[PDB]
Amino acid sequence: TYKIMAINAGSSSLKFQLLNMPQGALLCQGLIERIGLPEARFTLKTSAQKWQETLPIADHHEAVTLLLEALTGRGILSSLQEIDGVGHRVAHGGERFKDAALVCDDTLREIERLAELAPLHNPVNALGIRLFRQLLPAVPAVAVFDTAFHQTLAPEAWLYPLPWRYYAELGIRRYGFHGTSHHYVSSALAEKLGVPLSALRVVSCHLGNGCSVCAIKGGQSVNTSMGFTPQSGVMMGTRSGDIDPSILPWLVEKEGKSAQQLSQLLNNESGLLGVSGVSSDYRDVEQAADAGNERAALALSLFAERIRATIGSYIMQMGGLDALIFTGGIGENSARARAAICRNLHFLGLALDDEKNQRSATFIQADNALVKVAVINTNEELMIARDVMRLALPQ
Amino acid sequence: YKIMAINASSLKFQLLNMPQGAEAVTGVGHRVAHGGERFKDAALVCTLREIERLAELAPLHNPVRLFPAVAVFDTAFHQTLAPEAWLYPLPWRYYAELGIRRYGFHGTSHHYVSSALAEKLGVPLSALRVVSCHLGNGCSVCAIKGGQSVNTSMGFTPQSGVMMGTRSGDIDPSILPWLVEKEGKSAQQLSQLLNNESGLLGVSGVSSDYRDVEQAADAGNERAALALSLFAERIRATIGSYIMQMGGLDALIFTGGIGENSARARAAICRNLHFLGLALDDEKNQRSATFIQADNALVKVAVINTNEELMIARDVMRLALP
Ligand SMILES: Nc1ncnc2c1ncn2[C@@H]1O[C@H](COP(=O)(O)OP(=O)(O)NP(=O)(O)O)[C@@H](O)[C@H]1O
Ligand SMILES: Nc1ncnc2c1ncn2[C@@H]1O[C@H](COP(=O)(O)OP(=O)(O)NP(=O)(O)O)[C@@H](O)[C@H]1O
Repeated sequence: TYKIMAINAGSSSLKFQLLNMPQGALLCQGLIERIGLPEARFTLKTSAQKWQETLPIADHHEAVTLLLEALTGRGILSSLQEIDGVGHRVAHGGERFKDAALVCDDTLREIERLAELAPLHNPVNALGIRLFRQLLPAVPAVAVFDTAFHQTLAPEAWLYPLPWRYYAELGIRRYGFHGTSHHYVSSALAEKLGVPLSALRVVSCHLGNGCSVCAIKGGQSVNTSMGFTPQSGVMMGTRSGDIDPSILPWLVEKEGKSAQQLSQLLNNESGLLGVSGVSSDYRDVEQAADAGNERAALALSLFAERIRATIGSYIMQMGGLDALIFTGGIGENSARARAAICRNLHFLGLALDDEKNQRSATFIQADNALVKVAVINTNEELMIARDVMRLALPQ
Repeated sequence: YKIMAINASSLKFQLLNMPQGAEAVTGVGHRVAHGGERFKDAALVCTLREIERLAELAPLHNPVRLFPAVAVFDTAFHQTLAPEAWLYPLPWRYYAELGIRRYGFHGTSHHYVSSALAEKLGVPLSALRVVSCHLGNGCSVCAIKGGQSVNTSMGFTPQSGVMMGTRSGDIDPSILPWLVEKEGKSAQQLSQLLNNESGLLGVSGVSSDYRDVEQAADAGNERAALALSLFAERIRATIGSYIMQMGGLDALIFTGGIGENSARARAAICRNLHFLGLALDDEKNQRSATFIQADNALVKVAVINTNEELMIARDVMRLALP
């Protein structure tokens, strides 16, 4: 048994999980938020207890110190030397990183190098790596990149139809994200079916606050809906996904919107929130819709249609479909969303069993369906801990 | 019996005897680029100053009286789209206050070729689930179910959807703010990027013309080869969306300068579609026969020459000489 810590550092936050491996049992989890701001709060939960404290937390350096002190001060660990490894979520690995990587000092520089491509995320992700190496010098660390799973896309899937130099010189191409999630659920599906992933054509829908769809054929990602950044693809909580690109120059001429305002339009005011006028939260929009808000109902319907259109593209590209996976906050819990997405797919041999779908059973396809339809809880931290075991503790 | 079809730094004309269909101009039917939301069909002209009110949305084409007449709108066929197909997931007010939504174009072409397909098969068009591919310098796909357009790939303007001669089609919208921030692009520079510099031209760096790109790829140019693959993938991804939406497919139509003539393009688009019952017959595809599916195929695949002028004439004949 090994004790592996999975870390996810944000602009103002620090999420962590401590796992018992290789079984994957959750020892503790928690969140430090509002770092460097007032209302800074530290929440820490075990299997059995919860602790919560509002207190000043200056920077991420102070956030990490409080985490480590609490692990022993709450009796979770007898000592910090019991930690066998740390995995860190990194937003963007560009083309450099095709897999999770052992953290030496010029994987950190490489991650810093890519900062240009994930400005709000990669710098702080690297800061986390730095702090833990400083405060946990003897513990090996692994970086797990949200883009790495998608590096098997072929050129005709990642090249945008712009002038060649926009890729050759500026790096503009599809990257895709949620890589760690799509990887985790597709491998989990294969173990539940008792067949290897290489035998199945799989479409994976990660539907949360951010949403993306991924086509997995022969064990490899061959397409995915997010692109150059996590804004694009299907409709999301506050992100519009794909729209007519010519709308943007129109809006600049018309409303004088800056680049920062265009990006805020696309990332923070669109999606469920922008269409419903109600909320970014699926449950809130659905509640409003059943009370007769027609914009809210339209929002939910458009949400399902955008996902259907993307699934349809990927089934075409693979030449058929053997399994469809739902995951994320919406995909795991909304029988209604899943039903709307899966309706009228007899041309694929795909239909749902209503009773199974209503209780979110693992498999929800109908008795005579040719396509397996799975509801799988995603567990990205578990997937990170397994990357730590694989690359830092190879025995 | 004597119908003229007008399309106006140009002025193209055509006069046909119906119904067999056999200043600068020193019944008639007039091509109009954008009909917005108020024209669901061709319209006897009288309409003219609401046409010009729509110049806001088609400034380069609509404004361009000199000449019974009927206006035919390239957007009109697509006004049967439901809101899930035309509403972008932007803040509501961008549709409700500024009219931003999908309109779609090539409506006359898609309408003409889909009706021609049904006539050749001897069934009502509403009996079929059809995907229509207008592939020329401009490119677009249209899904016709129950005899009505239910989706189409061009959006707010003819710039978007699939990859074309010089137009990019759809791309990650986040690229644009990034290009402004990192290269200071102006709103008009963005437009000519998306409209004039991309597509087959931009990727290949050889030509906007499919044939030119084709020749350069067979001589070993690798950007050219990649441009032709991407071109095909964009169309396939869109066809796949519309098959999903319609719940299946009865027929696939190819038209326009590329679709009517390029066996290569059609073969690459139809590759590995046995899960649909769609496969091509090499011999028929090679000579662009009217039907090119294999004889075991369940999906019909047709090559139909689009005839927008003759479709326009049938519209004035219907609404001006009933
Ligand atoms: N029982 C439920 N029924 C419907 N929607 C739910 C339910 N539980 C949660 N959600 C929605 O799921 C979404 C939350 O997704 P979640 O996967 O938890 O996002 P996240 O953890 O912030 N990161 P990400 O998944 O990448 O967006 C929100 O829209 C919630 O309203
Ligand atoms: N025999 C051919 N083989 C392949 N491509 C062809 C052939 N003949 C014409 N083309 C293509 O036809 C394209 C333009 O087709 P065409 O339908 O005439 O466009 P258009 O007349 O300008 N109007 P539009 O339909 O909007 O594109 C050119 O880019 C050529 O690549």
